[PDB]
Amino acid sequence: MQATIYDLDGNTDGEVDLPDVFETPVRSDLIGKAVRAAQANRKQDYGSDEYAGLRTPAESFGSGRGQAHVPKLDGRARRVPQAVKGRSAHPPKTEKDRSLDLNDKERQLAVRSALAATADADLVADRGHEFDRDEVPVVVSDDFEDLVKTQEVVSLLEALDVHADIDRADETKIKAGQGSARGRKYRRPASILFVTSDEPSTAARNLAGADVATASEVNTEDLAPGGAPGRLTVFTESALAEVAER
Amino acid sequence: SKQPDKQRKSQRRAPLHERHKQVRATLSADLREEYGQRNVRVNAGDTVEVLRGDFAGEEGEVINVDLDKAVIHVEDVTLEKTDGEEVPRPLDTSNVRVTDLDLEDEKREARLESEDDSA
Amino acid sequence: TSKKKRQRGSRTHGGGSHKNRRGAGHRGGRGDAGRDKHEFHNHEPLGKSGFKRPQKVQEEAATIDVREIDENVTLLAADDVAEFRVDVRDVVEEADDADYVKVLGAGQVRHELTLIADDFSEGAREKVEGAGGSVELTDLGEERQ
Amino acid sequence: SKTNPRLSSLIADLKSAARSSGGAVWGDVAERLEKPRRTHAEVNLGRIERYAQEDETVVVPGKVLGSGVLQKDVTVAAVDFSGTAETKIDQVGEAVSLEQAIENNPEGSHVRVIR
RNA sequence: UAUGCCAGCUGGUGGAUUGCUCGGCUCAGGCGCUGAUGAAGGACGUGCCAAGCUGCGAUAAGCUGUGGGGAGCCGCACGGAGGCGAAGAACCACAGAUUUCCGAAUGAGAAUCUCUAACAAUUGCUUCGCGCAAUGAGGAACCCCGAGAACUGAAACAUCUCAGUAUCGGGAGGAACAGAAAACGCAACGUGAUGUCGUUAGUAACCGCGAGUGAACGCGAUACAGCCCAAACCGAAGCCCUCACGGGCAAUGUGGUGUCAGGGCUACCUCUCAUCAGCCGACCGUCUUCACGAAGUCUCUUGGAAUAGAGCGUGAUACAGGGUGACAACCCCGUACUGAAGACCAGUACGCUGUGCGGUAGUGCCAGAGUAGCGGGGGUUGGAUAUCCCUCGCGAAUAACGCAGGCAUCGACUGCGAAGGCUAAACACAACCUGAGACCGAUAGUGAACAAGUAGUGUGAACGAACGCUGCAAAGUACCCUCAGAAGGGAGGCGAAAUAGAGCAUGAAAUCAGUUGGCGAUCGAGCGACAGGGCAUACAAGGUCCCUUGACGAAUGA
RNA sequence: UGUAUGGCAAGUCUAACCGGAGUAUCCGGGGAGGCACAGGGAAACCGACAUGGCCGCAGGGCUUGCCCGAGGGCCGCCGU
Ligand SMILES: [Cl-]
Ligand SMILES: [Cl-]
Ligand SMILES: [Cl-]
Ligand SMILES: [Mg+2]
Ligand SMILES: [Mg+2]
Ligand SMILES: [Mg+2]
Ligand SMILES: [Mg+2]
Ligand SMILES: [Mg+2]
Ligand SMILES: [Mg+2]
Ligand SMILES: [Mg+2]
Ligand SMILES: [Mg+2]
Ligand SMILES: [Mg+2]
Ligand SMILES: [Mg+2]
Ligand SMILES: [Mg+2]
Ligand SMILES: [Mg+2]
Ligand SMILES: [Mg+2]
Ligand SMILES: [Mg+2]
Ligand SMILES: [Mg+2]
Ligand code: NA
Ligand code: NA
Ligand code: NA
Ligand code: NA
Ligand code: NA
Ligand code: NA
Ligand code: NA
Ligand code: NA
Ligand code: NA
Ligand code: NA
Ligand code: NA
Ligand code: NA
Ligand code: NA
Ligand code: NA
Ligand code: NA
Ligand code: NA
Ligand code: NA
Ligand code: NA
Ligand code: NA
Ligand code: NA
Ligand code: NA
Repeated sequence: MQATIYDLDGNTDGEVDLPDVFETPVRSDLIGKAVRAAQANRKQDYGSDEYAGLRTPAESFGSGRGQAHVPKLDGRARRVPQAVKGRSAHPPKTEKDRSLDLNDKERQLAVRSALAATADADLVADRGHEFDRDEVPVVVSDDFEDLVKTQEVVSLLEALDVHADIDRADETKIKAGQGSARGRKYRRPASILFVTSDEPSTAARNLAGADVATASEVNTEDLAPGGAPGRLTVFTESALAEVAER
Repeated sequence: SKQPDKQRKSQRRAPLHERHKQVRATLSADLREEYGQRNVRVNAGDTVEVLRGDFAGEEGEVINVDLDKAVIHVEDVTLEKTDGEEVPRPLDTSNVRVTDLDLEDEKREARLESEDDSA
Repeated sequence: TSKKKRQRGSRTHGGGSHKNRRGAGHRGGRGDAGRDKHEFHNHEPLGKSGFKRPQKVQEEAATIDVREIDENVTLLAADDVAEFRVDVRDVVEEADDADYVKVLGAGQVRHELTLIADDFSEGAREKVEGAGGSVELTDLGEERQ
Repeated sequence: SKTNPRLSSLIADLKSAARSSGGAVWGDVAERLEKPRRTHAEVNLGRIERYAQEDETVVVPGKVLGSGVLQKDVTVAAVDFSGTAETKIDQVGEAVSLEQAIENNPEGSHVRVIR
């Protein structure tokens, strides 16, 4: 198919062929698998102290004093799992493999599929993104890679009727639960992904909910945050080109 | 760091000289324009206007600045004890704005004016 | 919902009498214990059998059936075409760490083939010649005698 | 519980055909795809060549693989083909997706099931 | 209707629950030795008032200098009194001063004190004098060398296994150890020091051939690096102390040469860019610290308070995280960007100086002995005839020789030179610094968020808890009455709230006081389920229900 | 050792590790090696049906009981 290229003003400026990958049948099950793996693979090993609750010579008096056969020291029960201060029977363990494998072919296929889900206005709208447009992904001239001010990228996006999505992501959520105590107090919607060719858009990255990536390594999470396909994206003339051989 | 426990910790255990940044208040529009800074370390001489508490709207002279507790005493911003004595109601520089600076110290004025250092 | 997830409340978690899941006695001994007594069933019989020749005196032949060669003669467009002619050595994978390449005679041969290998089976020749072909034996293959 | 959304649709389409049109193979193929993947068909060319006949569509209730040779000019319809299979077939005949077969022949006529 | 049963209400007791996190747990990166110049640890001191902790040491919460920092300060610790700071204090970084007693503890003795100059003891050098030096002890584990179980598994048990594990003795370093082939043996016209990682492989091998045990060569990677003696031939040409003088060492050999690309010697060819010694000496990177650093504190409403709702506006190479009287990019610290410093990399790389590599022919000049190897007895290993080691006995050759290639002997072939020595880098741990988290969230998580190895127990080795939360601000309750009264009570005052009033957020159950409804001093015990009656009931979140008659009307049926 | 789902298929998967980067994620590279592609025999050593026949389910065809009949079942035949 064909994709309309836009200049830094929001006016059409030609158009190239939308590479074949964007015709890869959307495969949410595969995309979800790839994202679940990426998320699990960055999780850190953890586990309680191997010796917690065991640092004691507590013994059971056995029968005779009308007490349960529970190990005790200085009159207090210890060590056993049913005892306060006792060991944790089956605790989290460092040794556990918290990683997930994924065949390269299966992962690459999901990348292509997530890419394809990008060129579908309906999917993108379903995923939740707010925008007034028909053609998608939003393709732009390589001069985008030279912008420097975030404000500039704003105007361009407003000129593309795609800034509404950033308005959507301009609201952090204060999560329910103790994540808060571990530094995970806030969370916010995912907005526009900006794929360029040379380097990530320093100018757009701070946009609320935005994520910046490069065609050579843009991944499944990038294209389908949370495993949900159809992210409102904006490629770069050259970006669109590179992506094709992924 | 990014972890809340460490953030609050470093702020509560910061050595005395680092406590200075904890008693900084925003500068009035004129003062901002005049010295090229958005805020300054409130001093016992400066004049300030209360922008937030139950005393919002009132102005007065900074009578005391405690680095330990990171709080300031502003003239007439008080509380009436039971016996009748009028004691000061501590304020966080964050809810305050500097409208006039005490510049008797050569050093403060110098820093306050250099474009490469902030006071 | 998995089986494990439905055990809370069952008390015995599927082990039957709570007097069951205790120690190794419930398994008739640790590991293969009693493989010659109470649990002899399904264990291979005890005893020694045969001998082994030292590892470095053993030869490993790289083999391939005519069927594989023949089925891909056309596809092997990167190999000699005569009045075809192929050097098995270049076809068989794992032909480096192999002591020698041998052609086996499984399947049919629907082409005139001139095969060169270190060794052939009776049926490999019979089939290759019967299809109007020849079998060339490598210099290495010159160990037949 | 199939996971592939595409396989799900295919199966629903194979049914709709078996019910609407007269196709009985379609409902037959649907019932096999619904069964465990391990029971699905994995057929190599050598087997198609042996039992297929021209003007009779070969229907594989599974996937076609590339081992062996195919000379007959037949239209093979499967859930999927290995890249090699699809290539060798189109050289002497035609490789087609069940989704297409269901459309060109909803009555499922003149077809031979091969596994 | 007493004693009393059940449920509730008001108040309590209790401290669950919810919310909160100054602590833990785990992972990751960096970094890493201290001590006779007396460490680490401990004792006792030290403050205006000082019990604990921390700091410090008779100069005692400190003294000096330089740099930073800044108008405040006098640790935790918010009192009273007083003091210090523009003579630039506090505070931070580096450097220096001081630094009691015991402690390896070293003049001698001793439960931290005492008695009459002291490296005690063992060593090396030696002016043979403690004159110059060394050792000792500590450290989270890691590392190396020795000693070395048992429960257990084998459904008993002895070999085997647990296991060369636990534990013990000795000792090094920031890493250890290993290491330039008497190798390998995909047997080759091949590989080429050593660790380590992935694999080879649960393969080969062991084994009451039971249970079990269990490599290597090679390969793919990481990192790479290669050298010095002994002897031959020279023969004092040498080395150490000292400013010097002078002394000491050294023919039982200091020093030159040389080290399998064998060397030496004799005769030549050519040349050095090898090697070895020494000088100089980083970039980048990484880790930590620091400077600078954009934009609202505008309107209305609510509120005790606006980081809320509604409205208007702004920055963003910065929408990480935290603070602030409630949900904050723009109020404060930070954060992006840029820049600086220190540490590690590293006295390494690069560069340089000096030396001089190599080749031909001749020469039986040299080339590490209780060794190689054999036997007896054991241990150990996968090592089987074929692992590695100990012990007792025996015991060779000399490169024209010797060892190895998984049984022995002889020959061939291939590899390689033992019985002297050194060696960067890649790897282990986690004391220390910093970072991180689908970890826990105060009976959890460390034993320890608190006085935590604290209180406390034991003669001792050793053992060992519990205790987090007022409020936005102390505004931490003046005055009056009562009382034996700084008690408590009453009244009163503060605050949005005192049922937030001091172990003070919330405040469950068990349970207690008072009290409401029902029952109740002639009556029977799994305490109820289902039916049906009495009596009792503010609202809300349920709104149905009763009787006449009529319609419909299964089985059944006068 | 099964099973369900999913990728690829006569193949399939990388391990350590290397480069990139948005720097534990992630993108690219890495096939060493493993399993599968032939078995039988202690070993030496030797080395197989891309289908020859018959039943016949599903499914298809036909002029509506008659054909073709994958899979499956019964034999043949082949390697050791
Ligand atoms: Cl064998
Ligand atoms: Cl097949
Ligand atoms: Cl080799
Ligand atoms: Mg515990
Ligand atoms: Mg919760
Ligand atoms: Mg300034
Ligand atoms: Mg002494
Ligand atoms: Mg036993
Ligand atoms: Mg080691
Ligand atoms: Mg036995
Ligand atoms: Mg063992
Ligand atoms: Mg070996
Ligand atoms: Mg020398
Ligand atoms: Mg043993
Ligand atoms: Mg605890
Ligand atoms: Mg005792
Ligand atoms: Mg309370
Ligand atoms: Mg290979
Ligand atoms: Na303990
Ligand atoms: Na009891
Ligand atoms: Na793990
Ligand atoms: Na069971
Ligand atoms: Na049980
Ligand atoms: Na057993
Ligand atoms: Na038996
Ligand atoms: Na090889
Ligand atoms: Na360190
Ligand atoms: Na004290
Ligand atoms: Na000191
Ligand atoms: Na000494
Ligand atoms: Na002496
Ligand atoms: Na037993
Ligand atoms: Na026994
Ligand atoms: Na044994
Ligand atoms: Na504020
Ligand atoms: Na011996
Ligand atoms: Na050898
Ligand atoms: Na607690
Ligand atoms: Na391979």
